[PDB]
Amino acid sequence: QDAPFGTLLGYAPGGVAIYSSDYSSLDPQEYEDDAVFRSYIDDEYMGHKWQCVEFARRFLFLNYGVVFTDVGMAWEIFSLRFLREVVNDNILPLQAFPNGSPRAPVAGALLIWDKGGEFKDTGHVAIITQLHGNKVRIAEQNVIHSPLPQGQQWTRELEMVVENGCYTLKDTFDDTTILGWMIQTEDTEY
Repeated sequence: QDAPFGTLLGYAPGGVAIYSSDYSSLDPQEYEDDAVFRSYIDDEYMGHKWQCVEFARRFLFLNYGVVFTDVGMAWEIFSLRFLREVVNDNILPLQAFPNGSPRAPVAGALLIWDKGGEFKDTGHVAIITQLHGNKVRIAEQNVIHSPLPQGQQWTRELEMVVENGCYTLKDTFDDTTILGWMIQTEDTEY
């Protein structure tokens, strides 16, 4: 059963908390405007409590010391080309790999959905946490709002088809569109 807004549901790898995002009983006006809904970790802005972008930015901050910049819609992350190291403001390259790419997803990668279906007009972002032969595990906010089983540090598992040198992820929802994954690397592909 779904938990009240802000409830701790579990942790992603590295001890990164996953919180419930059900804001159905909150005033939309208030939810959008009030500063109590802004998540920070030591003066660093992580995002809007407790949306998908906030979790992805906080996961990268806590486990890699980097963040991506302030997008209005999650699907816009797929068009970013850098990450910022918070300790010194240095810029690191970030590349996009469309679903079905011969460049395999990797743990830590951002996984982005375009707008559509379950993800309406915002799209979605999750973090890939584990790679297996026929699936990946991911962690995210704004999808699962019920506590995770003890010891489970992922929210969903997605089927991964590996054929003819390409990797294709299939969503657990039927009406969505996965754009692809992002990896911290320079563009070294034609």
